[PDB]
Amino acid sequence: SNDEKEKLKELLKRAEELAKSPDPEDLKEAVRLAEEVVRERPGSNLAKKALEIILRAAEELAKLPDPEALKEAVKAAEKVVREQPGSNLAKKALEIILRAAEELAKLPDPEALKEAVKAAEKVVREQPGSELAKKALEIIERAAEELKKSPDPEAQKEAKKAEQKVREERPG
Repeated sequence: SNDEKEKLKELLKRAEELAKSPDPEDLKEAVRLAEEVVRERPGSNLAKKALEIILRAAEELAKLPDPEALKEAVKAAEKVVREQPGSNLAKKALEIILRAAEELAKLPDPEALKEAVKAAEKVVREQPGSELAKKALEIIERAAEELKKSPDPEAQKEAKKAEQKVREERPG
């Protein structure tokens, strides 16, 4: 249907525009609109173009010291990894995830530190044996080292468990 095709081209046009803005709310909306295109016509050239736009916006959201922006950046980039593994876009997506995790690890809150471990753990499993994986393990260690200072017994248990898997996943 030609009307559907023009509807999705409109979404993509607007997504491209919003991705050019520094405003987090514009960036988040650009991700939403582009993802609608991918959802309606998977595997199409329109959908593949949309993943580039999603990545551009995620790139920008990853820099912000806003925990909500960073979470969105992780979820968005992780979707590019799943859908374009045969493209260099997937590598840039993993680098974006790592940038976001590092940023989360800086935030003064345990829920953010937990999010950093969770994000970096994605990178370990989706690029084992690489420098990205090794850097991700360092972030998990650093974040775990920060969770250690928290008084909560549950956070302290999480930090220990995180440090344990890092050791076992590294060489002797």
